[PDB]
Amino acid sequence: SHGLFKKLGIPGPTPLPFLGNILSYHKGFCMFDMECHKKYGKVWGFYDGQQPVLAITDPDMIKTVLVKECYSVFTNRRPFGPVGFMKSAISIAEDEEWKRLRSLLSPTFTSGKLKEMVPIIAQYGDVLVRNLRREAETGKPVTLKDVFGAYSMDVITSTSFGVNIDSLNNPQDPFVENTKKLLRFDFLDPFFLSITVFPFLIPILEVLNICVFPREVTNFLRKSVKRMKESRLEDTDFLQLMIDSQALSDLELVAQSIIFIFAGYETTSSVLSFIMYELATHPDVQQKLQEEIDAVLPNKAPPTYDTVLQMEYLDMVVNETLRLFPIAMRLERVCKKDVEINGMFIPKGVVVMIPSYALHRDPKYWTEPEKFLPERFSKKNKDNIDPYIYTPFGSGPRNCIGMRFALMNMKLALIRVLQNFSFKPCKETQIPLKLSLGGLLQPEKPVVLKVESRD
Ligand code: HEM
Ligand SMILES: CC(C)c1nc(CN(C)C(=O)N[C@H](C(=O)NCCCCNC(=O)OCc2cncs2)C(C)C)cs1
Ligand SMILES: CC(C)c1nc(CN(C)C(=O)N[C@H](C(=O)NCCCCNC(=O)OCc2cncs2)C(C)C)cs1
Repeated sequence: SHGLFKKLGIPGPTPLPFLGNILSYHKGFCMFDMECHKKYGKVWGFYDGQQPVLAITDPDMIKTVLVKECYSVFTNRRPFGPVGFMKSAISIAEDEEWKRLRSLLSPTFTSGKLKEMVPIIAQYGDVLVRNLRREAETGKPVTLKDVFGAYSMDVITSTSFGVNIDSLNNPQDPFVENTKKLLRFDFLDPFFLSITVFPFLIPILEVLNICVFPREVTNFLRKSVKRMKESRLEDTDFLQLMIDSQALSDLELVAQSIIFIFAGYETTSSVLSFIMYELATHPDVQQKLQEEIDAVLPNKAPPTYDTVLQMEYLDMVVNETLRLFPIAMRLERVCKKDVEINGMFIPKGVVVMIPSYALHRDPKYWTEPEKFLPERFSKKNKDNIDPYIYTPFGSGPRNCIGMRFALMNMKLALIRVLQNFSFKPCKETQIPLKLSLGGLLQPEKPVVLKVESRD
């Protein structure tokens, strides 16, 4: 397989037998991708074991992959390891199985439903605020990821079966304790390295029932969803709309819910911590934002759907943080069949990969790409921004279905958090921040910050 890119005249790093290029992942996905763009230009190919991956950076070609020929060629992603029943999770499903689940779960994130969560997730804003105060008179650096973690868990749980939890103040609630494994899902463990060199071993793991998703969790939710289906509401949000529309197996319902529990927890939490790092290392941006909030919501007023979209600088700050720290790092699609996009021929079976992280830090689009500058995203400057270079939620029919929910939910956290506190660096604060060793962006060391109340 290692002769494909030579034969197609596409440049790239020299593959070793069996391994392909995987040894290059030792400097991390981010450095590997940056270095490849730098020295190969617009397009290159590499091997994840025997799997050919073709990197693209042309905004049109990108638009052809993600938008135009999605349904007909570039419809699916590549799974990593034994996935078991999670074969039917929206995120992992393929072709018609996927299209059905997407159409089915479309209506979850309508602006109507979005409006209906504001008041629910408000309740957990207050809980967050309280937890943040008690942690601040500690006078000792605060692990935000922990505090934010608790918040975003609580929010999405309620967005399914209003199963209310204090998280922090309930480390034992069956729903909290048991879902603890579903992240830390170790995206960094060598098993994913091995399984890429030995993808031929996956069907052996499937047959033995070994699954990358902990058995403990799958088992909790199958019975949880059983109960909240019958027991909890047999008299007369996401979960409901799953049952209400019943061909959707209960096993496939758990599939979606696990995707949602994970995504709703890690994304929100990790992004909010990158954002507060950036506000703490830029006090002026922090105050400027604190002023916008106080102007739009006078006297610590409660945020509403309409006021949240009203906050331009807030949007600017969130957008810019996601430019520097797009947690997905790469976008990927499997080429279903032979094609010629924008001139170049892609053969069946290649994974076409868009290196988001590199693109978000590419000099040809970004002045001082390394610096946190929200001005970049002001209404008179955002014209200069290509929606196929900046893509923190992907693009096209298979983009982040949770985009508007995430944004919304992150802002509601910020607005409540900045209404009451200010955030400042200290000793245990890592400056400059160092990124996760691998494929899902996380901080190297947990983000720790000083928190002062505003009276
Ligand atoms: C700010 C945090 C988040 C970021 C940066 C983010 C980013 C992404 C990106 C880049 C993709 C890939 C799309 C593509 O390939 O073009 C994606 C897929 C997806 N995301 Fe989001 N996401 C976030 C939060 C969420 C939330 C809150 C949910 C839902 C509760 C969610 C559910 C999904 C699902 C289900 C997919 C697979 C989509 C499909 O195959 O139909 N993510 N996420
Ligand atoms: C539920 C959560 C813990 C997840 N675990 C995984 C890991 N597993 C088991 C996979 O097979 N993942 C596969 C995977 O990691 N793809 C290869 C790298 C893709 C790089 N881009 C990338 O990560 O895009 C973000 C997303 C894509 N889909 C959902 S989020 C895909 C099916 C997402 C994906 S989402
Ligand atoms: C783990 C590390 C040792 C290595 N993995 C590899 C294999 N490669 C190239 C991979 O792409 N690996 C995979 C990978 O890093 N995938 C990227 C993360 C995908 C998981 N989820 C994810 O992307 O979440 C963001 C979301 C947005 N909306 C909902 S979730 C696997 C670790 C799942 C080489 S070295």
